[PDB]
Amino acid sequence: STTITSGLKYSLATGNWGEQKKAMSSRAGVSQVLNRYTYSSTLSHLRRTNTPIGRDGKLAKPRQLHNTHWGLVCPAETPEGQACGLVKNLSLLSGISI
Amino acid sequence: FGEMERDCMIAHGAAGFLKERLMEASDAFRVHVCGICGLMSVIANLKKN
DNA sequence: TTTCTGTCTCGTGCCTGGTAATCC
RNA sequence: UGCCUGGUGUCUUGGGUGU
DNA sequence: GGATTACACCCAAGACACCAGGCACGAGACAGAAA
Ligand SMILES: [Zn+2]
Repeated sequence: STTITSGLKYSLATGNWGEQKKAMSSRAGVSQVLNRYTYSSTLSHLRRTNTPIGRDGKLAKPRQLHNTHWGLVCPAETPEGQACGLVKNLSLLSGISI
Repeated sequence: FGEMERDCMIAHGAAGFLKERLMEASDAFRVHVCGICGLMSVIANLKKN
């Protein structure tokens, strides 16, 4: 019973989405500490999306705001610096199909 | 005191300030070198001279 | 049953090795 | 006469701040 | 194939030789045995 328990707990605790002994080459940052500075910050954090294109081999096109983003992601809210444009926030009426 | 600050200090021409920043205000050390081999292999015992 | 005790199991201990672009 | 103390991991990762 | 892709600063959080199996020292209990 320790296998599944430890695997799930490790992946959720550290954010590395994979086996513990394969930490390298695994997608990191999937799980993050909830931001509780203020209510709006928590609400924003719970509705955040990430594009795992990384920093190596960057290009401007993935970071741009496309025409098809209308109504599905926020045109104004994006971080500064490295993750600009790659991190998106759902619009206020958006949903994800189940 | 990164590399760009070092370049700014070079541009000002202040060699003494740069030497003091990188030695006295940081990791300064004393070693003994052989006058022949030129390596830091001298076994120096200061108290026994 | 009283008394001296055996000797082999066993608690405590431990050694030590297995197991992403671009550019030249 | 009962007599005073300086000594602080490392490696990853994430989120941020100023240009 | 190789090498390199701005500067500085803050904070928080999770992991870092474990282990198992064979070898030794000491002890003790419950059963032997004479009386
Ligand atoms: Zn010499």
